[PDB]
Amino acid sequence: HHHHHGSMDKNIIIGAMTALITPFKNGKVDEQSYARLIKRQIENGIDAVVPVGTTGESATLTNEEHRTCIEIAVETCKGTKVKVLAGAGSNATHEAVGLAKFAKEHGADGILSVAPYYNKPTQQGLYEHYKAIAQSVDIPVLLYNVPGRTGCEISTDTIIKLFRDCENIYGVKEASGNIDKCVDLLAHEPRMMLISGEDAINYPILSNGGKGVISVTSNLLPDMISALTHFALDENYKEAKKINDELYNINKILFCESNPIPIKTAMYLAGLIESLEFRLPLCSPSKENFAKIEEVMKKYKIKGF
Amino acid sequence: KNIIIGAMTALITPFKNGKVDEQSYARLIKRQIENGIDAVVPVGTTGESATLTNEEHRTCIEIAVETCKGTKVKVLAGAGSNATHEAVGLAKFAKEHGADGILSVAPYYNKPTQQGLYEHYKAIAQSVDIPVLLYNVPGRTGCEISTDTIIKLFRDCENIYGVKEASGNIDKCVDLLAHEPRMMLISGEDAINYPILSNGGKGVISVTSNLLPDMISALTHFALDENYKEAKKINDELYNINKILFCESNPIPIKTAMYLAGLIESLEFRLPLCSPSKENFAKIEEVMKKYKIKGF
Amino acid sequence: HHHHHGSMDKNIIIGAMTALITPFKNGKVDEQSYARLIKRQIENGIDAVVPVGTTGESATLTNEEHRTCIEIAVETCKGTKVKVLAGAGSNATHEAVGLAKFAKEHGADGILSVAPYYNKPTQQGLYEHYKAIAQSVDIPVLLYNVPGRTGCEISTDTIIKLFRDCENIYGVKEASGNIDKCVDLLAHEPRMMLISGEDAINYPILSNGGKGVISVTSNLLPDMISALTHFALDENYKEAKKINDELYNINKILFCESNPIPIKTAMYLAGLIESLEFRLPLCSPSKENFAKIEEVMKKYKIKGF
Amino acid sequence: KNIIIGAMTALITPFKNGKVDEQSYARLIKRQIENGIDAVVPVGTTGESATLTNEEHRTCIEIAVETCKGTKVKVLAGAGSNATHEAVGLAKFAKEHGADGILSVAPYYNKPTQQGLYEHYKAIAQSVDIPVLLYNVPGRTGCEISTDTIIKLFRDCENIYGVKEASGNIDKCVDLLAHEPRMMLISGEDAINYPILSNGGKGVISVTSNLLPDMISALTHFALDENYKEAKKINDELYNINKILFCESNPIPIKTAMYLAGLIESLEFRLPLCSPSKENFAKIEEVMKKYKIKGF
Ligand SMILES: NCCCC[C@@](N)(CC[C@](N)(CCCCN)C(=O)O)C(=O)O
Ligand SMILES: NCCCC[C@@](N)(CC[C@](N)(CCCCN)C(=O)O)C(=O)O
Repeated sequence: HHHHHGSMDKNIIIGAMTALITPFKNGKVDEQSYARLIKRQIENGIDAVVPVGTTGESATLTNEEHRTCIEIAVETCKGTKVKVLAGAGSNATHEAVGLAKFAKEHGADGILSVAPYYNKPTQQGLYEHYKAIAQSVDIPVLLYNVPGRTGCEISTDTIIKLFRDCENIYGVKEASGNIDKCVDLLAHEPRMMLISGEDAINYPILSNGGKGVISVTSNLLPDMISALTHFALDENYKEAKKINDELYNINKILFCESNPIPIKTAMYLAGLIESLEFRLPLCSPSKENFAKIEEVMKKYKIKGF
Repeated sequence: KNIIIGAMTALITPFKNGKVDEQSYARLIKRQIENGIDAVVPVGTTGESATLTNEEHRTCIEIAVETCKGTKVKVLAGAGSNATHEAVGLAKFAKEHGADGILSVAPYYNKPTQQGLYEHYKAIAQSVDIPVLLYNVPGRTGCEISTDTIIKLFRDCENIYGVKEASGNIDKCVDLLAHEPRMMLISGEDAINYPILSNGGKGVISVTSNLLPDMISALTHFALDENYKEAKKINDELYNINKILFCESNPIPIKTAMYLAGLIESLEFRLPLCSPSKENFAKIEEVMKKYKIKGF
Repeated sequence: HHHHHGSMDKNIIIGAMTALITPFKNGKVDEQSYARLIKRQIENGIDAVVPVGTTGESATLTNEEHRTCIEIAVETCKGTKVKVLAGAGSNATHEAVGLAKFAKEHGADGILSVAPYYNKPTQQGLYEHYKAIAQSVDIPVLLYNVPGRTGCEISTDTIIKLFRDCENIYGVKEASGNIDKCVDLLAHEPRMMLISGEDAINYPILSNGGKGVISVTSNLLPDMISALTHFALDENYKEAKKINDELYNINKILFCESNPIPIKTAMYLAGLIESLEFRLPLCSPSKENFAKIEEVMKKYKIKGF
Repeated sequence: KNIIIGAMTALITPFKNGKVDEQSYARLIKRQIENGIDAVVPVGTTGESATLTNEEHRTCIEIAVETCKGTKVKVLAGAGSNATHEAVGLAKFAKEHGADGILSVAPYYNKPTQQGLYEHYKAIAQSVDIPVLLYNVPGRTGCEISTDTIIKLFRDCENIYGVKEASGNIDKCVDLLAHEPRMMLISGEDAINYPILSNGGKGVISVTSNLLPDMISALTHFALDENYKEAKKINDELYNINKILFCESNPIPIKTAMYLAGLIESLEFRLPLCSPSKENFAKIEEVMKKYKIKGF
């Protein structure tokens, strides 16, 4: 137990990553359309898939359904280059550690663990929470900071102190709308993998040292997000910003309403899923926003299966 | 409509070596009964509902039911969740085991729309035949239940009868009670207990009640008897402890206060909750020296 | 110079008070409609008038026009019970002290001085700013806290420490949407006059010890606001809340857009002023909000001249 | 369109016994010229425009004009106001006295609507024939200039050519430059200087430039020559001073820094601005020990 973990060997999960929607069909999860949807991601240059995130409706899934979609994501990318960074966060520490051990023993390449929501833990509670998770598994741990949906914020000091104190934790996914914090993170701890959780600012984050994205827009346009990320990591910022500017219109209309309501609306209107099913308290969008998503979608080339 | 109002307590959940100490829970509730409390709210956010298991959540509702059997005190069990099928299961859980009503927090983390909140609460209301009190706490859920959403649920379902506002928005409480005066507005913010009940509010769901149940009971009962002079004097006299109980995220400071008053054995939280800094630990006991803490 | 000023003799300006709109006619100020508009306030039970506030467009008036409307407000209430609490705040201390000395030497009964805007002074700068103003005049000083429009907040400690340290400062006008701060102020310093700057919460503030309001809705319905305030100060809270609940609909539609754009729209549609003139960067409201204000207005009885 | 871009400095206004010390102002600007600065912005928010008189505002624009005559450095005079007739008078003020352009802050205190901002800036643009750069700082004005409002002003008036964003909203800077790529996006936030110019920004209006003009000039010129590796290294190396210069409201910390570097005689502000606490006074000098401060 030491504080000098930053430059030791860390396994990382970077590149273009996708927060997978969870398709539903007559109350259950469409396990077969789930497999089809990920194969589409594999064939479009995607580097990793994130099952059961916020886009996958982690709140409304049961413990037994959460398990099925981690196993399916692992098995469709077996034999391929694509990695599985499974969502295993929870607002209870015993729940987040219990999910982390499942993902490790079932083939996941890493885990995404969101900051505890609703109960608003303190900075010492956050250290304690993630330290228990990191010492529970031997696979990489990527923090997820989304203060607008959890009520909590992982301090830059906590993120940097966990990076140095834990040997699995190697970075964070920032959904903060705070580019200042992204300069703060990479100017004081440049050995960390800063990941974008906001599609509109995918490129500005990657131009300051970011090493990957966990996209929601990826669900609809995996090829374009794949090109944007790989252009930036190849230090080809002119072409990476060219893609980023052309994606802004769809990057924001996919959040006209709370994620993942608009993105599943796009996939229904693009024929990529049969039915427009959400699980309450999520519901189909307003009739005005339904028309707004379909209008902006006509300006992009949607790849099929 | 059947309603549950008055001075109510968001019960802390005492722990002893990692497990729920069921015997101190009953003891702590008996202290609430004997100090003028009108109802108890088991396993809310103050009760650490997030870190409890599904099987521990049930036992603490059953313990509350049996400790108030034969008394005037009602049991308003916490049954909220960010998944509607989970909240409907817990609402049906409380009904079959003797609870008089349920408190249901707005879904957290997933940020439902106004239409999602409507269908979320309607599904809960269609699961039970006992009153349902909404709970709006935007600072911890990321979403807010519109005044119109609250009013439209109040009129469409016969169990939904009010809301427990923890918003710091006195403007919203005039909006609610000027357009729907039959509604029971309950305070979820101890510092503004009097101003809310001062505009037509009919009860509180207190965190301070845990430590000073007699004073919070007096504040509420004075206001509903329209003795606002005496109800406001207690509110002004409680402001110092009402704010130091949130120096850190609830329920970290109040569980510290009850440990320093000998009312619980151990200062255990369940992660990601933890004991406070010793600087805030010293501040809470200093504020406690100015108040009269009722014992057992 | 001492810290024990709280219980010494303080002159106060309380009751129902009105932030007067400044009518314009072909670029100039309508000095004659200004006099007419205040006489309407006098004849409807109003206790005091606030010339050249935020509702009077203090930002766009010149120094010479600011002067004229303080003199006119003083002279139309000469011989009457109505008091003049002139607006004399500014983001520069030499400007706020210069205006305070004018109001004193020209017949004002007190001054309203807003917290400095734009330059965001610190709490020590705020003490310093108001202490210089208070020691410049011998007439009462009422602070004005509106953090949503200045970028600054007067700490409860600063307001209480200025109340005790200054012999003219006797209270504050809170436009904060923070009822917690109104419990904070009156629970630690009950000898202060807490004034409401938010019409929707006029009664809840008066029920916790508030002693008056500085209303914008007063411009249209002075009689109803006059009844609400005097009912509360006579401890008749049932009838004061009865008025407050019936005023909520107009209390909020008068802020569909930034004050004082909606309130002058109401007075144009009620025939109380000839022309709908603002001074840039203020402008007439959107055509949709113009219809919204007129629709809600039909449910109230508008007293004429 | 004529544009004013590059590394720019929001000039502090030094005072000496209550009056503007006009001789140190010229001296401080000469230091800016000789350290690679492209333009100077007199009497902004960093220059204490609020507490200056109308006659002092003019002299500090004229001093800036004469100190950069014969040099490559341009003068982008501050001419914003919350009243449009005042801002048009100041815009016409700068034009008749040799300024190359004007910086115009969004109206403060009175919170104009999006239509009000449009007519506010159009009136300023129709008063002068030199470029006009908008200034959006929502944390100090209470209002925000919509991306569409900025784009609609850019296309309708031939002097308006960009905006200086002090918003901490990198999302808005993608919105602006993806829908209007001919626009000159200028940074008004020193900490995010590189990420903004990294997305197509073409200059900065710095507060840190006052103390370290050579480093800020190098950061900007590296980025526009597309050497983002070297431009980002300077940005990461400046973060510590970029944040301690806002421990208190600007320009209180930076005026403290220049006093501790001997570059100004007296640490005078004009009320309601005042010297910082000695705790923050000690913190600013500690951060200064890690940077190389260019002298005269
Ligand atoms: N995907 C696996 C199921 C978890 C779903 C859950 N609703 C559970 C959150 C929970 N901690 C459940 C514990 C219930 C005990 N009261 C909660 O806060 O309700 C969430 O994480 O949001
Ligand atoms: N009602 C009397 C005229 C004041 C109008 C003024 N725009 C002036 C604010 C001011 N301090 C004026 C000083 C101008 C010197 N640069 C400002 O910030 O512009 C305001 O107070 O908002």
